[PDB]
Amino acid sequence: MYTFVVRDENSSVYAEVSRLLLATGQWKRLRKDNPRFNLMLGERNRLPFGRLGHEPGLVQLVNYYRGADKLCRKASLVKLIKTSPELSESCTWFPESYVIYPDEREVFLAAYNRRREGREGNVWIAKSEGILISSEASELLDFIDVHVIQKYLEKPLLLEPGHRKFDIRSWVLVDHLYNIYLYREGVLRTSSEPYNSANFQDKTCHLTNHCIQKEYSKNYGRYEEGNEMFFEEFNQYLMDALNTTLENSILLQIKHIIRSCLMCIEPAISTKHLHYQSFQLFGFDFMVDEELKVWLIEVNGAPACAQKLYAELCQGIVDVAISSVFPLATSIFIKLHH
Amino acid sequence: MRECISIHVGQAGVQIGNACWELYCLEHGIQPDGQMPSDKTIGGGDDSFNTFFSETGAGKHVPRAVFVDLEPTVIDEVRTGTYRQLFHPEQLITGKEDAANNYARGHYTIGKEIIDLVLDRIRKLADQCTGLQGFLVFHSFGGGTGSGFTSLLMERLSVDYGKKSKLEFSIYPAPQVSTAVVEPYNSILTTHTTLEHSDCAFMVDNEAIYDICRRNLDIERPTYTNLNRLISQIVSSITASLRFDGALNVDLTEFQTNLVPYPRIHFPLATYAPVISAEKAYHEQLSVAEITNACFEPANQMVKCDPRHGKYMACCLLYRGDVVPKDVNAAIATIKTKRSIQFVDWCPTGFKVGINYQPPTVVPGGDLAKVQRAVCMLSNTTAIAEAWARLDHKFDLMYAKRAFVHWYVGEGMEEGEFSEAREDMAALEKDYEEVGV
Amino acid sequence: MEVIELNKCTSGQSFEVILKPPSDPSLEEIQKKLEAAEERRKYQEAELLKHLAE
Amino acid sequence: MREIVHIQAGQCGNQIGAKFWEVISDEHGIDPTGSYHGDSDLQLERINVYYNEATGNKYVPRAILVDLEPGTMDSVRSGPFGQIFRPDNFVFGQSGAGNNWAKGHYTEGAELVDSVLDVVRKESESCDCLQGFQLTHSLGGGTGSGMGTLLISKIREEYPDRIMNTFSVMPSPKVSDTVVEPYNATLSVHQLVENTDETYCIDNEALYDICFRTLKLTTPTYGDLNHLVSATMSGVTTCLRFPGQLNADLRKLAVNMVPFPRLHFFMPGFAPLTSRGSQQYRALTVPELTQQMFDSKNMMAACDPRHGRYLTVAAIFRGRMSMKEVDEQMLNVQNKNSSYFVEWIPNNVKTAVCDIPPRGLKMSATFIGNSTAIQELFKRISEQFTAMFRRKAFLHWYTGEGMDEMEFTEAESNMNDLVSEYQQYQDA
Ligand SMILES: C=C(C)[C@@H]1NC(=O)[C@@H](NC)[C@@H](O)c2cc(Cl)c(O)c(c2)O[C@](C)(CC)[C@@H](C(=O)N2CC=C[C@H]2C(=O)N/C(C(=O)N/C(=C/C(=O)O)C(=O)O)=C(\C)CC)NC1=O
Ligand SMILES: Nc1nc2c(ncn2[C@@H]2O[C@H](COP(=O)(O)OP(=O)(O)OP(=O)(O)O)[C@@H](O)[C@H]2O)c(=O)[nH]1
Ligand SMILES: Nc1ncnc2c1ncn2[C@@H]1O[C@H](COP(=O)(O)OP(=O)(O)CP(=O)(O)O)[C@@H](O)[C@H]1O
Ligand SMILES: Nc1nc2c(ncn2[C@@H]2O[C@H](COP(=O)(O)OP(=O)(O)O)[C@@H](O)[C@H]2O)c(=O)[nH]1
Ligand SMILES: [Ca+2]
Ligand SMILES: [Ca+2]
Ligand SMILES: [Ca+2]
Ligand SMILES: [Cl-]
Ligand SMILES: [Mg+2]
Ligand SMILES: [Mg+2]
Ligand SMILES: [Mg+2]
Repeated sequence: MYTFVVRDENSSVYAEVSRLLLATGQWKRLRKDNPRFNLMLGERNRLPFGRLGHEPGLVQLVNYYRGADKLCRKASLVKLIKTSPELSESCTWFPESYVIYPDEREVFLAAYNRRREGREGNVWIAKSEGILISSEASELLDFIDVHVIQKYLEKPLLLEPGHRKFDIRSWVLVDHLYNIYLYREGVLRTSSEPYNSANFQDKTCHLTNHCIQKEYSKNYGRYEEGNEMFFEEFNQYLMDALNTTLENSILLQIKHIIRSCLMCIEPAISTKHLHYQSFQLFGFDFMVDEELKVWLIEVNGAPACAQKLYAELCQGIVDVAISSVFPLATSIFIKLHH
Repeated sequence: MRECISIHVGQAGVQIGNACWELYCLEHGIQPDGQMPSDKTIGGGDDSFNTFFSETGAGKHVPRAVFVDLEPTVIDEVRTGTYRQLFHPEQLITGKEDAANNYARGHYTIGKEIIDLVLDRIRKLADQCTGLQGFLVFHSFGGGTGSGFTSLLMERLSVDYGKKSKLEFSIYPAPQVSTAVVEPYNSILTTHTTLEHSDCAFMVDNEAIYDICRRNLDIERPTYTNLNRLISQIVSSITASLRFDGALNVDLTEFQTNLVPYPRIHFPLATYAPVISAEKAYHEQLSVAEITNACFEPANQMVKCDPRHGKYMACCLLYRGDVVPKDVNAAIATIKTKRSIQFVDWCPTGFKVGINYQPPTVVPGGDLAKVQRAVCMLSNTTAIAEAWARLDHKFDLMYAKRAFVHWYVGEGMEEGEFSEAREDMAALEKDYEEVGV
Repeated sequence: MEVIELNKCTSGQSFEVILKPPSDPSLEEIQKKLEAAEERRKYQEAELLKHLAE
Repeated sequence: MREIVHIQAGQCGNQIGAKFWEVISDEHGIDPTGSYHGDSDLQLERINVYYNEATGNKYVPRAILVDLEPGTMDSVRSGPFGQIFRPDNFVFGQSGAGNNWAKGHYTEGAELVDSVLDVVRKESESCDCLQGFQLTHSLGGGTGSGMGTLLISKIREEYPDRIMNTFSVMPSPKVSDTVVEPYNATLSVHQLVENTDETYCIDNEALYDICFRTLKLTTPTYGDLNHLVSATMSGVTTCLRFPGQLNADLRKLAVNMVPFPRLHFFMPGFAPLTSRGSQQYRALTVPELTQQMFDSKNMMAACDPRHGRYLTVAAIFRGRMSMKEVDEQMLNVQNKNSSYFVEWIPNNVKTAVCDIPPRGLKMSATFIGNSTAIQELFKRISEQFTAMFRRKAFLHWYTGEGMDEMEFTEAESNMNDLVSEYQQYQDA
């Protein structure tokens, strides 16, 4: 019988994971501070990595990768991309971004003018709910007083009917062998309101957060349930309207971006030869512009699933990340091969 | 030449001292009778080995060593063992009643009644030193004598030898071989009292040594003899530059200069490679590149921790055997592109390198295979603070319930010494985190 | 990477390689605390012997 | 810390004490003559712990024999090793104590105690570094109970810095029908709570149940009961009598086993359980020893370990076996039953291996636990005590020796407090 402990009570994903483990009848849950565990589902902040892998007679697995935060917090993802040769400054799938403290301030000024200099669009977004898009360089640095400033995708792919913005969320599982698993089901987080080129402080339709749309936007739930379109429907839309597929038009770029992100940090966070072992579930967020090119907007280290898929994703976590290491008595992921 | 006095406190320090001096003589061609046929200055001299040995007119080479335990079982088998003739009865100091794994008992109770005898026997050694540079102090964290008496002696050495430097080789407690539940308490107590008095401390976690023995020497259940002959190899490699001609780490002062920029952060991580079973039938001799790269595998560290998630302040590579600088610099160039080695911004990214051409010596009939070339890395990384967190966590769990505290108070210690010690440790943990993240 | 400070002798050699440049209480006070614990012990013992005498 | 002074008091204390000296003497190669005829030199390395050497290379137990009645000590004198005890260490009267704590502690025992302490002193003074004392006694009679705990308070006053260790036999109505034993035992526990460092609770209730249910003995004799006792006493003193690392003297054992001064009552356990002159032809595997020694059916105190939590545990494995397999078996009981080990004392289970097995067995193990479930044992004595005490029944046997009711009320209060202090720590 295996043992585990639960130190993030707020996590929808691993709350499910715990229930599934106990229902196996071969997993026992101890109290949070009992160290004689096989598996720790850890807290989101200041997780005690330094205390794992020091208990004789116990193989120990944890559901976070120490050091994955440098992929998962806004400003550090930008520095990671700019300063890593494998990603390079010359990176075709990350919106040109800048780290601004309340540093690359005058770094950013030169890029702003070169575009106003050159008859170009100059919309930008400032990120860290404290969410500000503009064309004024004045107004962003007005508001800053750490934050990131990045290109606004002025020409997004808009769904019809609706003239609707959206983003894509990909759930990716990385096991203790650093296999990179992409869950076959993604989800589309759509805007309920038509997209506007003049209404920038009208953020109803410029930010596709599922929180903003449920009851800060008037047309919520209209075109699809929860503003959540799955991959079956979105592919048929691409076929019917655009004469292409999800795999060809978008998923390949998403697979390339995911593999390129996790391969880059792999030397820094791999637990291959370590005294404890890590896995982790990430949520990758992509924009798709109107020429069917994919962009990475950010990486979430503690994601929640979409309701429909909880049962299936959390079963795959167990099968792939947990019973990999602790065996018991057609796969739902696609493995991104390196 | 400047003499170095070695002090071995408690069972752990005495038995590790035993394995070290045995290795030393093998490395220097000193026989168990203390004769050194190759020393052609009979009756004295000031060669580099004289840093650790004195000489008698009969030509006997004598460790500059004092052994002290508060009970006699352990040192007695020195007095009657293979190197019985090496040591002077004045050098081996015993109590009758030990510290019962109680820091307070070794520090306050039994420590007050033997501290002056020990300093005197130490003073007889210094008097024989033309230019004493300081002390190497061997002890467990976990025993009562190793923790409580050691901290007493270190306070007094700082008084009676205020300018001499003081180095530690410290055995960090591991449940797989430990003998007491209060070892966390003792460890925090003695670290707190000894911190200001220690210029440079090398911590060996019995857990790491235990596993290196299991996985790389195929020893199912390692004993103190297995553990100590490995420790003595690592200790030998760290002290070699004081006992052999060379230009890096030539006196104890240089260890602080090279390895410890901030005096509280004075705990370099040691990594050693390679460790090969002597009973291993087929072995492919490892290259300069391969043993240098193993210096960044946590599985070869004396403390299991992850230097990728900290920052470096200093790095020394100590090679023994068939090694030339060209191989080292290529190895380092390659490793630097494949590994996560980040220094703190105020230090240069770089390595101090010492090569000694003689390969490591092995004990006849030991567990270690003789190899072509070997290396010890001494790196001051903030990752070692992981071991403070582990220990401090265990202290907190017990102290919150005051478990066992009455054993220390009963010896005259005040409960407030606990929380002082623990607050010193909490400050240490924060210094490491500011430097390192 | 610049090699610097190279020294050689018959027994080995020594150098430094740089990949990238920088980017105590008295004897009295100790005797004081040893004896302050000693009489904390002797008080505690005395209290036990007083109790045992009752 | 070398020498132990052994004191045995009363009928139970002398019968179980004699069997102890029998058992370890054969373990160390000493025969009734007092002479050594063994092979291993492991036998003699720490022989000084329990034996004084004489000039003829004869070994004399550092043992003192006390009773207010000659009978049993006469029986010890003419039993197997009776001639190994030095004759001047037989200290006895003629009164008897009539199963009366007050007589043993306050009147009859008073008359005799000083002459016992003269023997203690002579044996103490001739030690290089005396580490303390061990006493065997029942808590249910009068001498071992009342005079035993009087002796302990005297020894503590003249050796306040030595370790006091007892093997204390707990009364059970299953094997005694003497009605006043809950009084004697409660009065003794009061004393033990204050003046000993470590007490092994040897519960006649457990001894009887083991004999009847496990060894299938329908009429358990005292020899059957003491056969379990002597195995336990051999096992729990193993670390003191042979070379080793863990709990090798009384004080280190105390530091490892007692996190709070009053909570020093240990629950011994043993495996394999054997009956006298049994066959026992199948050696136990290391997994068998480890499951058996932690089983409630193997404990020598009638308490359910699952009903409490272990504060500290010492395990001693005897015989030739794989230390690796011993380690992994020990790690597995902790990791599989981790709830039952208090989280706030990390790594509270310490394991020792000795190569020399006990007589008759190739493989054996002894368990020593500081469990909060020991409270069940003191609850039982307390319920039997208050049933009589609330009607003040049988008190005249005590008040007629000079005792007052309030000394009873003080005793039962202290034991009830002990019970409550165990329940405290059972709830982290
Ligand atoms: C009916 C009697 C006499 C008495 N029964 C009771 O008191 C019962 N009354 C409710 C009850 O208390 C009881 C029941 C049972 Cl099944 C017992 O075994 C029992 C008590 O145990 C004792 C007291 C001995 C543990 C048990 C006892 O004393 N026995 C059982 C068999 C012999 C004697 C005995 O043990 N005598 C010995 C002795 O050693 N006997 C031995 C006998 C043998 O060789 O087999 C031996 O091992 O040396 C001594 C007094 C110590 C020297 N007492 C009883 O059986
Ligand atoms: N590596 C190694 N560790 C040891 C050795 N001896 C003891 N230890 C460890 O040190 C701790 C116990 O300290 P000891 O040195 O035995 O205690 P001590 O200094 O003799 O103090 P007391 O005996 O309590 O008076 C435990 O962690 C042991 O595992 C040894 O020979 N080698
Ligand atoms: N560069 C860009 N161009 C156009 N739209 C963008 C953009 N960056 C973000 N957005 C829009 O803003 C939304 C939210 O921005 P952001 O990247 O901060 O997500 P968020 O982390 O703040 C909420 P969550 O982390 O739960 O997804 C995106 O989903 C997208 O709708
Ligand atoms: N296990 C065991 N219990 C005994 C023995 N002798 C007496 N007892 C128990 O001890 C209690 C009576 O105490 P006893 O020692 O006979 O009285 P004392 O001589 O006045 O100290 C009762 O509970 C008996 O069951 C013995 O040899 N073995
Ligand atoms: Ca010479
Ligand atoms: Ca100093
Ligand atoms: Ca009289
Ligand atoms: Cl000086
Ligand atoms: Mg010791
Ligand atoms: Mg007198
Ligand atoms: Mg009787």
